[PDB]
Amino acid sequence: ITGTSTVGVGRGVLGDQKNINTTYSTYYYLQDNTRGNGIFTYDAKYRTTLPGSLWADADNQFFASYDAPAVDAHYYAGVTYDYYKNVHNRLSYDGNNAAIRSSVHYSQGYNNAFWNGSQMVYGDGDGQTFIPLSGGIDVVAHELTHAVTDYTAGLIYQNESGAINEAISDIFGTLVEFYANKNPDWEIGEDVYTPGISGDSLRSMSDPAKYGDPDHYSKRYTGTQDNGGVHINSGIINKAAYLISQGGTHYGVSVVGIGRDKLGKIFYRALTQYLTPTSNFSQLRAAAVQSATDLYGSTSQEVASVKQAFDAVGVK
Ligand SMILES: [Ca+2]
Ligand SMILES: [Ca+2]
Ligand SMILES: [Ca+2]
Ligand SMILES: [Ca+2]
Repeated sequence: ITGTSTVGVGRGVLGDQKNINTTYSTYYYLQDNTRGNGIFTYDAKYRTTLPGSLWADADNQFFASYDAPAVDAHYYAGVTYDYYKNVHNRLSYDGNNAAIRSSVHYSQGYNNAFWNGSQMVYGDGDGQTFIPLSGGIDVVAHELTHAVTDYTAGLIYQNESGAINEAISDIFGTLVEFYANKNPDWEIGEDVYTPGISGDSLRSMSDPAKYGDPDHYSKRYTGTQDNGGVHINSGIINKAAYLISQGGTHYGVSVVGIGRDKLGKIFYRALTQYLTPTSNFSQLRAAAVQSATDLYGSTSQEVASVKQAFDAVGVK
């Protein structure tokens, strides 16, 4: 909407106070004009019609329980925008400052969040498996990264290309979590998953097998569930990315770690310059090797570490 840029204040899903960019015109709206062509957050009102209504508030104060998922979806979209712009010189998900739209309160007790090809959508969770999913910065950044993938590599959401798609979202979700630097880790969803169980998460990149996901190509799922295992076989790529960044010895294969920033550069270049809609794991390995070669040189430690990591997870 047309109005003047304002700064509201509120509380997120985890009870933390933060400032949020709003727009004033009769009401204060969750419309941040400071980033690109805007970040807009909508109320789906427990229904599944999207996007719902642009979030309107009478006083620019967002401390009600009902406001919390909207506060975090809006704020963490801004953090994700900043990561892509500041770290990768990418202006929004399309590279041309497309408006970023998110809807919260989607459906009733909905235990998921997703990018739908046009916008981000967050369930509130059922209070047992999840609390409102926008409370996790890694979740928000994971889902917005699907939009980046849509506009670049276009990895088909099935089988190995789909597992790469998922892993790319887990990788950048985690790198955004480190960028914001609040309790960062290599786990996925830990801030909003199972409020009654401490210390767990939905997936682990450092040890995917902790939650039953494969950490080696020889353990890949080949069935048809989960679009051919896109959230299962992502563990193989998540483990390779973790090893590239942090190093370690995995199934007897040693990997020299090169750090998160270089991991992000290598995988962002692979995603935007080399991967295609049908890329498989072997082609991802070649894309990452070429990306590291472009950035650091063929004789670099970075190239050698990429090769070691894919070796360690059984991807040739
Ligand atoms: Ca208010
Ligand atoms: Ca964390
Ligand atoms: Ca995390
Ligand atoms: Ca938990």
